[PDB]
Amino acid sequence: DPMVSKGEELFTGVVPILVELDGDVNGHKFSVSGEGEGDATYGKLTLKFICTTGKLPVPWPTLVTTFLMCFARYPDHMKQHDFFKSAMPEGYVQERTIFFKDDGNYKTRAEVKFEGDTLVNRIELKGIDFKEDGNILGHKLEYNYNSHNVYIMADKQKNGIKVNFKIRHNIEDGSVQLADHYQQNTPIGDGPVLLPDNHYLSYQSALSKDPNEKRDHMVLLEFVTAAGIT
Repeated sequence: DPMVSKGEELFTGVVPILVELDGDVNGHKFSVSGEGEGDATYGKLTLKFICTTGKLPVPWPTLVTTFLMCFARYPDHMKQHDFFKSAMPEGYVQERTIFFKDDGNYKTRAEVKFEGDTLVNRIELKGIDFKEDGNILGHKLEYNYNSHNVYIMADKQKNGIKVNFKIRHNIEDGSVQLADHYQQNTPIGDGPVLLPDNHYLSYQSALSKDPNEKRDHMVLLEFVTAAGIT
């Protein structure tokens, strides 16, 4: 299928990644840069993020979903359903509202696209209505991350997809902070894309620290596989 081929040739081996985030949460401004690489054959991403502005005013875990679905591994039988690679190289927009239960919300806009050989994710994040001593501004979330599925449906009126899911962030007392994610993606180009049957992406994420890094940062290892079509 030459449409499938185009995504294949773009993603074949290891692809370098650059992420840039400008953020404002309740007027706490911050920027983050990330670098690493992805190998969509294995659904594997390795990234390190750095707050270039000093202290990150929110927990690193609350930014993981914001900081590359084009690196998911689609099983061979599901390649007709891979919207994300289909939109490349021109790319797609990914927009979210993320509602932290009993606290504020993030609103994000990203563009994901190639800049030469490099796969880039440029993000603007605005958070509003946060509690200054709540879980997020009060830094009460554990530095870890649970596995979740992400359910994808076509958004056919918009030549795009719609994605809905819940993340449960562990809080230091043992409870959980729900982050309800609403998401929409649309192609940046005027070219055609693959519109998928309902399916999901299974995410595993592992957070660590670079023992030689003094700045405020996060090392993220993520495995992403599509499923849910036999």
